[PDB]
Formats: sequence, structure tokens, C-alpha cells
Amino acid sequence: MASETFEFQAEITQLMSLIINTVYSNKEIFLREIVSNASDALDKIRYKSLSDPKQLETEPDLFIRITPKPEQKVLEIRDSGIGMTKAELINNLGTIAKSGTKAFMEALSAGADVSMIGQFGVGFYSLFLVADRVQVISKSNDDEQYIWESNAGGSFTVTLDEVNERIGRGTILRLFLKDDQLEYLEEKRIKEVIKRHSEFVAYPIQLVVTKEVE
Amino acid sequence: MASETFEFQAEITQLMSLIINTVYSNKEIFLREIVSNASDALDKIRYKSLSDPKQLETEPDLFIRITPKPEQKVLEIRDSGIGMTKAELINNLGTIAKSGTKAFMEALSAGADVSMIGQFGVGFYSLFLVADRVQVISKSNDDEQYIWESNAGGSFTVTLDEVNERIGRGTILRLFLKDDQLEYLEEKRIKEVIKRHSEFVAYPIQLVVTKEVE
Ligand SMILES: Nc1ncnc2c1ncn2[C@@H]1O[C@H](COP(=O)(O)OP(=O)(O)O)[C@@H](O)[C@H]1O
Ligand SMILES: Nc1ncnc2c1ncn2[C@@H]1O[C@H](COP(=O)(O)OP(=O)(O)O)[C@@H](O)[C@H]1O
Repeated sequence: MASETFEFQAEITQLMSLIINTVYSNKEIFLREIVSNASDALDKIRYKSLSDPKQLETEPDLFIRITPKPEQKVLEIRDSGIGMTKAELINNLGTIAKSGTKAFMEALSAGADVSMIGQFGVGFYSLFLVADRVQVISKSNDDEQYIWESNAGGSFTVTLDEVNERIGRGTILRLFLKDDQLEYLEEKRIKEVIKRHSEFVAYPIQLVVTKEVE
Repeated sequence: MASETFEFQAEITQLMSLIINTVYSNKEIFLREIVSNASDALDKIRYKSLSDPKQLETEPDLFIRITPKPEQKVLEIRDSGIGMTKAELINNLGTIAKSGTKAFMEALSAGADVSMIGQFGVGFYSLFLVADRVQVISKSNDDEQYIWESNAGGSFTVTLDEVNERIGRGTILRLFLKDDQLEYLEEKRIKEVIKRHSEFVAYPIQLVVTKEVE
């Protein structure tokens, strides 16, 4: 299964190391951005389903699910939202200019809290506060399952997915956490971050935890 | 306290008797539109509060509250959302052309479900399925409390509010129910309608009920 490679729009590349190369204190904000994005994609499929009810049948349950994979130093965040086709992944996650990218960077220079990233419509890129590599695994009703992958350099890849679990519909954000941000694999830390910043979310937030039988 | 009178945009007046003069079966949909509008106004104040936290201090609790007043044949639906100033009430609730009004009426003629009214951005006017008169009582952080009132004719009034309970911030939709839609004053009916159409709402929905002490 052959990967295709794409270049990021210049300012997005600039943003990603303005982010991956911050001191910044309040790195936990990366999870509120993901949950907020997940909730929007779930909004979209629900809104779409108003006039096309069958769109929901590929995955009738509407949820956000967080799954630590400590052996792999990975945190996953799944939603059963609208998903992205191959062309959406390429268009929406890097090739096309985002309206607020340059404005956000300008605001950051002037002293804005990184927390405002969401208000500039580029909150997706905050994942690079905690992760040096990411896969977005996504299944839209309108396409096959694909994997988009980035290590914050100037190119990303998109590959037809023949290696991951089948998602009915929606997206898995798969974060390869930095060796110093491994706290985010912990059940108590996750819970704490969710209650602080994601209080008004209309969908269940599920946490998957593994325990030894004693 | 002197009322001012305003004329509705022509097509809105047309819509209001296309609605108040329907047979239509599924009139319960009027409550999902109100809850959806309440949730949006709560979204707006929360979104606004991201960069102006003090906006929330006029009413720190974020809620939708439904209160039957059977003696008056009234149903109220309150939210602690962003509210509307006098100028917003005049602009947003009747004087200015809404993008979907004529399109909705055209779709209705072709056989669309009245339920689609929300998708055309004119869902507010569905209240006239069950009510022959309405007051919108509203308090924005940016203005005094005002009352907008309509009986579905071609004019509405706006009055400085010196007669209703003070709301900290937000809106009371006060419906004067038709003599044949009094079922909507009933605790069990309300509950049933809410669970069917308002399952993914991020705010608590509170129901106020009066019971005799036995
Ligand atoms: N979980 C997801 N499901 C579907 N689409 C997504 C998801 N996460 C991000 N996207 C897409 O990426 C775009 C960029 O996300 P982001 O930078 O947070 O900006 P926005 O404010 O538009 O969400 C979104 O508009 C959306 O189309
Ligand atoms: N509870 C409320 N609080 C504040 N504003 C409201 C409320 N209900 C309605 N509005 C205002 O009236 C407008 C018209 O409502 P509606 O016809 O449902 O269309 P929309 O799809 O814009 O909500 C809204 O955009 C909003 O500005």
C-alpha cells in the first residue's frame, strides 16, 4: 500500500515549529482542542443526518473515546463524527491556506496565550505541544479509510488504510507523545484535564482503561 | 412605561400565518426549536466569555429552564444565554429580511415537513404552531431588560421591562398557548417531547413543577 506525499502551505509549517518549539507552560490545552474538534465533527454528522438519516447507520453511536496505549507511548482520541475523505484530509489538514494561521502567529508574538489558538481556527496544530508525530485515521461515509501522517516537517503523507482497526465512521487521532509528556497516558491526569476544560460537551466522553485481574 | 411599535418584514408576516394557519400534525417540534435556540445563545455567551470572562458574572449558571404556568395558560422557556439588546430584538426578531424565509415557504408548498424550518434559519417562528401570542423577555449584558411582543399580526412591540422578574442575563420565551394545545403544560408530555428531540444538548434542561404538600 503506497503512500503519497504532500507539502504543507508555508505558514502552517511555520506555525508547527512555533508550536513544537515552545517552552510554554499550559500544554494540557491540546486535549480541549481535540475534544472541541471531535464535538464539531459529531455536530456535522448529526446536522447532516437531519435530511439524510441513513448517514448515521454506518455507526449509530455518537461518542468521543480516549484510549492510552502506554506500551507504544501513544494516546488515541476517537470520535464517530462525519470523518474526512482522502481529498478532505489533503485539503483540510495542510495544503490549503487557513484564514487565521498568520494572525495567530502575530498574536503569539505580541504575547497572546497559546490557549487562544482555537479562536483562530488552527487549534488542530496544538497537538504538537505534546506529540512529535501524529496519525489521523479517518473514515467518511463517502470514501475508504485513510491515514494522514505528520512529524511536523514540511510534508505529510496520506495512505489507504490496510493496517488499522476498521472504524465504522469518524476519526482516530493517534498521538505519539514526547518522552516528557507521558503523564497524558495516565487515567487520573486525563480525567482532571477533561473536567477542567470540556464541561459543556453534548456527547459522552469515554475513557478506556486496562486493569490486571487480581 | 411606553411601548414602541414596529412592522414585520413582509415575508415574515407571510410565514407567521403560513404557520398559525396549518392543520399540521407534528406540532411538538416547536419545543426542539426553542431548546436549539437557547443552546446557541448559551454557546455564544460561553464562546464570548473565552476572551471576556467577566461576561459570565451576571449569571454564572448556564441552563435551560422550562416552567408551566397553567393558571395563566402559559409555558416559559428560560436560558442564561447571551440575551438580546433592544436593537437586537428589533433587528433579529422581525424588521430585517431573513435569508431562508421565502425559500422555506416555497419548500413547504412543495411538500416539505414543517420540521425542516430549523434548517432554513427561521425556526423561531414555529412557536406559532402552539401559541397565539408570545413575549420574548431579554437581558443582554449590554442593555437594560426589554419585552418584545407579538400576536402574529404585522406589527410587534418592544417595551422597557418594569413588570417581570429580573433575569441576570439571557432570555425568557413566554408562550400564551392556544386553548387546544394545553397538553404542553403537563410534566409528562414535556419530558417525552424533550427526550425524543433534544438528546444531545450540552446544558442542563430543568423542569419546574408545582406539587401540593399532602
Ligand atoms: N475529528 C474530526 N473529524 C472530522 N474533521 C476534522 C476533525 N478534526 C479536524 N477536522 C477538520 O480539520 C479542520 C481544521 O480543524 P481546526 O484547526 O481545529 O479548525 P476548526 O475551528 O475549523 O475546527 C476542521 O474544520 C475539520 O474540517
Ligand atoms: N434564546 C435566545 N437568546 C438570544 N438570541 C436568540 C434566542 N432565540 C433566538 N435568538 C435570536 O434570533 C435569531 C433567529 O432565530 P432562528 O429563527 O431560530 O434562527 P437561527 O438559526 O439563527 O437560530 C437568532 O440568530 C438569534 O440571534
